[PDB]
Amino acid sequence: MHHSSFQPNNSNFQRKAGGRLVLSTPDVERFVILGNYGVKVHQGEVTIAGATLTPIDDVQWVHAPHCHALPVLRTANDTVIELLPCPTAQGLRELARLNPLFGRLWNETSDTFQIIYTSADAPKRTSLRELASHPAWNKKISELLTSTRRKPSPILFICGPKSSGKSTFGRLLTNRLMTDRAGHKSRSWKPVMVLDLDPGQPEFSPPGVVSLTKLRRPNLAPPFCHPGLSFGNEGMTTVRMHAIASVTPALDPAHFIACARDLFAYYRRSASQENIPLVVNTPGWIQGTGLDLLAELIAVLRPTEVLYMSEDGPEETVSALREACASSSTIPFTMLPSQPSWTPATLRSMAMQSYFHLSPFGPGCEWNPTPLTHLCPWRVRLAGRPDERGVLGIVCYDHQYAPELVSDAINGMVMGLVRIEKKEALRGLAVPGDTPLLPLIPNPTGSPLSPQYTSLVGLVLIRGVSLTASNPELHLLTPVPPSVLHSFRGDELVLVAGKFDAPTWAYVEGLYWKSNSKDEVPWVEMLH
Amino acid sequence: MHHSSFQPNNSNFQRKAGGRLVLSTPDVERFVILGNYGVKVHQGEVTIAGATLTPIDDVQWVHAPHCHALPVLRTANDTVIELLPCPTAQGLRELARLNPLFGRLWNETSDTFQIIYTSADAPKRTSLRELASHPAWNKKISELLTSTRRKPSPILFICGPKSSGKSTFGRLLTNRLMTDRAGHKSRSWKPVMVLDLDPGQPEFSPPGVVSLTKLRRPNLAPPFCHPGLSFGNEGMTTVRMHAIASVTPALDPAHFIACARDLFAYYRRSASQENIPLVVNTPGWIQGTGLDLLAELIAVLRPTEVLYMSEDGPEETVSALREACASSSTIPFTMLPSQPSWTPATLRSMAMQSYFHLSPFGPGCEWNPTPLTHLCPWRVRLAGRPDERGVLGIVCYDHQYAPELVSDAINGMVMGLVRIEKKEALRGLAVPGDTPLLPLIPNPTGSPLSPQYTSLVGLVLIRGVSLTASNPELHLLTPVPPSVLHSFRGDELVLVAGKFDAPTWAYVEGLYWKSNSKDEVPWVEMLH
Amino acid sequence: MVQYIFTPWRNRAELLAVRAQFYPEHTSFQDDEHIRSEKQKAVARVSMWMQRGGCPHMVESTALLVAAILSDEAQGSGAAGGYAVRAAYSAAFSRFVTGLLDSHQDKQRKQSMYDVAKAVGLPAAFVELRHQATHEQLPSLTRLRSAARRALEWIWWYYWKGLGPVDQSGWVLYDEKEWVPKPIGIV
Amino acid sequence: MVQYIFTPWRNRAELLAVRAQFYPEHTSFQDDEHIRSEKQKAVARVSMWMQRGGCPHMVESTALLVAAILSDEAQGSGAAGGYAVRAAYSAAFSRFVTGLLDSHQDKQRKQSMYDVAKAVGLPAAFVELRHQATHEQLPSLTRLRSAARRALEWIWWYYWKGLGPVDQSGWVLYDEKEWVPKPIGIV
Ligand SMILES: Nc1ncnc2c1ncn2[C@@H]1O[C@H](COP(=O)(O)OP(=O)(O)OP(O)(O)=S)[C@@H](O)[C@H]1O
Ligand SMILES: Nc1ncnc2c1ncn2[C@@H]1O[C@H](COP(=O)(O)OP(=O)(O)OP(O)(O)=S)[C@@H](O)[C@H]1O
Ligand SMILES: [Mg+2]
Ligand SMILES: [Mg+2]
Repeated sequence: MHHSSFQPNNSNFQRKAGGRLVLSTPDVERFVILGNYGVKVHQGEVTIAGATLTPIDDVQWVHAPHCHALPVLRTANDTVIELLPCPTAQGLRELARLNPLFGRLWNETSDTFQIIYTSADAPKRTSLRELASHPAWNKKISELLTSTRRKPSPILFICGPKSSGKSTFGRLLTNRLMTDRAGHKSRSWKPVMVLDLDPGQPEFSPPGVVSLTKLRRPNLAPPFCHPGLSFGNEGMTTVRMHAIASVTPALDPAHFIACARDLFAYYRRSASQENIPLVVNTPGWIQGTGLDLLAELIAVLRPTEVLYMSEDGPEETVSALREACASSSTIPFTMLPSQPSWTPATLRSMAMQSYFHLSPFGPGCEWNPTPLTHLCPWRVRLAGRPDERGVLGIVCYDHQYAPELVSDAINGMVMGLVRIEKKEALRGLAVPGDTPLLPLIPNPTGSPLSPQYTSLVGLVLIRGVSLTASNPELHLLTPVPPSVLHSFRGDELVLVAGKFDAPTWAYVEGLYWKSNSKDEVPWVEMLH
Repeated sequence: MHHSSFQPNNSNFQRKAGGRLVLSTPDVERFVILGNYGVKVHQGEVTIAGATLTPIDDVQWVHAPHCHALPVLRTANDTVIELLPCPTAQGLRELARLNPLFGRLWNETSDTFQIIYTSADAPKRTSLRELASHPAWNKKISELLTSTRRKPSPILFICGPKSSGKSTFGRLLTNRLMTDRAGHKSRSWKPVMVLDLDPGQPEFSPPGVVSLTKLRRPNLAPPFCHPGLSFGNEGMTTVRMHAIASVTPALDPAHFIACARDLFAYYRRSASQENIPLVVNTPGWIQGTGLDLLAELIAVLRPTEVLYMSEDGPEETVSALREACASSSTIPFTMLPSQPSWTPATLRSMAMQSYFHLSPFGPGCEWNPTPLTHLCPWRVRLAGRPDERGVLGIVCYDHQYAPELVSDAINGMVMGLVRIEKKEALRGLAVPGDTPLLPLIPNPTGSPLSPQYTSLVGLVLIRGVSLTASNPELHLLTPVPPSVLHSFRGDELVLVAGKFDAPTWAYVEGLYWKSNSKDEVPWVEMLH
Repeated sequence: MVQYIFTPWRNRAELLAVRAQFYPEHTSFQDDEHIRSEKQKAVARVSMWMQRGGCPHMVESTALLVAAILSDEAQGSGAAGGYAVRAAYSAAFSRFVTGLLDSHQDKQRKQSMYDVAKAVGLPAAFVELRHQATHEQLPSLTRLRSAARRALEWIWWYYWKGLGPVDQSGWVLYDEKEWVPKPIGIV
Repeated sequence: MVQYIFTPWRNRAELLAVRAQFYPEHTSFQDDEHIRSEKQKAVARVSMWMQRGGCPHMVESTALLVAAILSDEAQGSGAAGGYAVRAAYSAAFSRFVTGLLDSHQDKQRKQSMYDVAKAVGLPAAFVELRHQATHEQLPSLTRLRSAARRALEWIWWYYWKGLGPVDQSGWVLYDEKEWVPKPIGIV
């Protein structure tokens, strides 16, 4: 039953029961599956996008967005699978009413997931790629894996020119290293840490933030399907983040490298006990300042192996990289192939928008489909005392401002709550005093707050400042749960406002919701 | 006797007597003649570089520099000529001891002029061009000439892209219009006025000066063989000059056009009585501001005929020119051919250097071969009263200066004595008062002195300023005869210091003379 | 509903106000003082907009030119020595010309700067000055003064005139009972 | 006797003196005052040399950079508003880089800016900044400050250190009897 060819292949008896699909396949059979679905193998072995699943494994929720390369499921001999429907996905689905971009990104049918056959099961006016592993890539991964198993905790530095497959390859490495279970009479799933140093288009983080993440379960989902993680079992937790308020680090190399050091430090500490490999992916530069940064990064981190995903790259960058790589006593540098729409800009924007709608708390993380406008903001005070006021002040990076401008300038943009650990941070800045005007913390220098002394507690969106008559206050909305927010005394909490690329989606969102479900909106000009 | 071929042709009996050459030629015979020589035809008709000479004509001194196109002498039937030696040329010759550039520019023999034959009479390590008139050029000239004779005083506006033959053609026009003597039973030589609006590489003027000249005799000599003319029969006199202190008018279009108006005005006045044509040659631009200037010039002057020496020019400039030309009711615009080393820079420099050595009185003008250093400067006072002081002050164009800088800045460069006619010139400037510092006339605006109220009295080279203890004074040297200098009361005399391109040749000149004939020279650095 | 164009100003009143401040002449010791004051504030404001993102090139160029002119005319030990001012002008000018030409260009290989310049209606003088300013010996103060002022007026007739007429108790979750859904920014 | 190279300064003492004024640090409220004063004079002097003609590109660039830096740090109602200073820096920088690269180039058709830059020994950062500064949105004040200072020091190690150690009675024709032939300039 269910016969077709060229993209999938025949299955056998597909018994639909209670909303789930029990399918038996007595031969090597590969099939694509667009949508949201949980896998729970009963007998046999299945390979899904890099992770091998067997009977003794918990259910794995897989999100397969029609945008990227849809994961392929290949089953190795006579096996029986049960495909469950995903619940939380419904909440994410409803987000299409607040921005049409999320509309054309899933199965255009009725249920949550629809199997795909020869060519006509595809949605209208849209192509449909497919994840395919080159023989080289796979073989290389095998080599690294076998070496790793007979060694300690390796560090893999992945880099290469833009749109080459750095991210995809990283995904494969992470999933396979984690789930492999070779000859040990399987094991359990060995944890894996990921260091994302890509402000441009991050992973496990909102855009404009660098971070270290700890993974327990396989990572089978794009970046915009899990941006924020429960700060502090639990699947994916976030160790530490830093706010590099740009979308191109070429605005302050010093800070960037500093951040890299601090994060790697923490990694060193935790890794030391329980052996856990670290996969780090870089932004992706080749010419100019970027190349220099890559060199310095290699020097500081001292990775076990460097993978350059180009094989036909420019001679200058390859040479430079080889020199730097060779310098740190010895470092294996190997090149691998690549392969040649949604631009990075829109993808980035989607990530950001998804983050703010994350609900403040097998599943991963629910989504709250109610527009940002309708929500109730947090009312923070501004004229108190330096210990009972709320926000200690407002710092600015790479650009100053006069007093009058600040109120209008800050309002509307995205900022970051930054918690001061040790008092050695604000040493040198003329910290405001209790005393109506915004407590702007003058910073003539321009440089950002030291990473070793301060941390990011999640981005914040401002929706209104009213500092008149006798009660200076700010109305801001964040995804951060109330629990953490209350537990900080207010004295140790500064607000950092930089670039971040203005959340244009936010303003319009209210209007879209009102129109689709069925007035002097600032900054948005309607063409009448 | 004297047989050869390909460049000249055989003569006949050449009788040398007393230093002159009497040569008879009973057939159309053409011969080149490099050097300095005076022609005085006894019987027949000879055509030399555009001017037709016959028995009833005074001796014509011809300078034929080996640099440009050597004039060819063609004789029409059985004629007898007497070639005289030039005297004053010896003085010019000696200038080679003060700058090697003037060394390789004449006949490398013994006498003043040496006839040239087939290929081997040429000097060593140097080519030897020849003036050749294209059939088109000649025919066009004939047409203009016949039209002119049956009309009043035409105005010929010659222009075209760089290195095309504008100057050469102009030379031909001037010489032929002047000397022609068609069917009138000859006549006398009809005067001709020339308006030089080319600051870059002028004619009958030093570089950086625009001027109107009146010619009686033919102009058979390059620009660096008569730069200055006896201010105020006499061959060549100068009516009026203006100091546009640059080598590219694209620094102040307003002043340039203003100057054009003033000069043309005077021309109008004098022309009105005694009918005399005017030949004007422009700098030579095609793109940018220059083209616009050319357009405006055509509008203001309203020339009878415009000659564009390109025939393959860019479509944009030709079109633009045609539009402007058409606009002034009707203006015949015709195109003519062209033809494709010493760069303009060096030629310009030679002109300038020649000017200062001019003796104070096809023959024309003697040259004084004594170096500028050895001469005795003019001692002008600076602290007097505004009527018994000498120089009224120092103005600056396109660039100001602070007080302290001025003394060092001015000294060494080339400036211009400017005589104030009507007091309406310095109206608006804070004229200094009698009272030690240089009487700098502040000019915040930047613009130059109005042309309608002031005139140039010849360039001036400064060789030393000593304003200490109690006697502020300047030591300057000029070619201007003492007669004119004394007759100006001092009150009506301002000094203008602009660009002019620093007289680098001046400093070195002393050293060259001393070495060739056989110490902390400022600005010149000797490579030791 | 693609009719959504994002701007960095709050509304049309803010945009018009800035325009007024820049050109008091057309919009209309103590008088000069006030004018200078307003111009300074206007420049500052525009700078903020630039940071915010998505700001028309013309507004930027206008700001630059006014900034230079304003700096040039300043007595009180702030006349910048002379060479500075000349640089400020050259920078603003070069940026302005480069912007205009680059924008209105075709997607062919190598069409010439002059051609594009003529097609858009930009005086060849400006283009020439641009080329000279960048490579061939930084222009004199007087030329820059003239060029700057002309540039400003030209800009006015090109862009700005088409914009209208010419006359722990520190964090309290907001009460879920007295709240009303308002858009982002308004209070 | 082709050993004649023309310079716009009077002699080596004038050239060295200017160098001293520009970089008091290596050559060596009231102290700061004096330093600022000297720097201003130095800039003015260099400007004059430029007018005179035939002046090394490096000296020009140095003057520009110092001019901008000097303007930036000026209290007393002369801080130029903010946008001006950022322009002054961008101009000086762009000129400096363009000059160096254009000079040390080959007479082939279209060799790349980066190649030449590397060959001469100029940090790729500067070239990148140049490209960005001219076209892609004028740089921030902080970046410009850093880049300018680095540029200055680099210039010092490239050019200036190789110049030495480191420790009607108004017109009277002059009397043809008491005159002695002296060169042009000296009195
Ligand atoms: N072998 C492959 N099979 C399927 N898709 C592939 C393959 N190789 C590349 N792609 C596609 O290449 C695109 C880029 O993937 P990435 O791994 O993000 O490359 P990248 O270089 O990391 O992109 P940036 O610039 O870093 S965000 C994806 O949309 C993949 O679908
Ligand atoms: N028919 C010709 N016969 C001889 N020499 C010619 C002829 N045509 C052009 N030349 C040469 O062309 C050169 C340039 O002559 P010009 O008449 O000065 O041209 P031009 O365009 O006026 O140059 P500029 O740029 O204006 S100084 C001279 O050296 C002439 O020798
Ligand atoms: Mg990627
Ligand atoms: Mg000519």
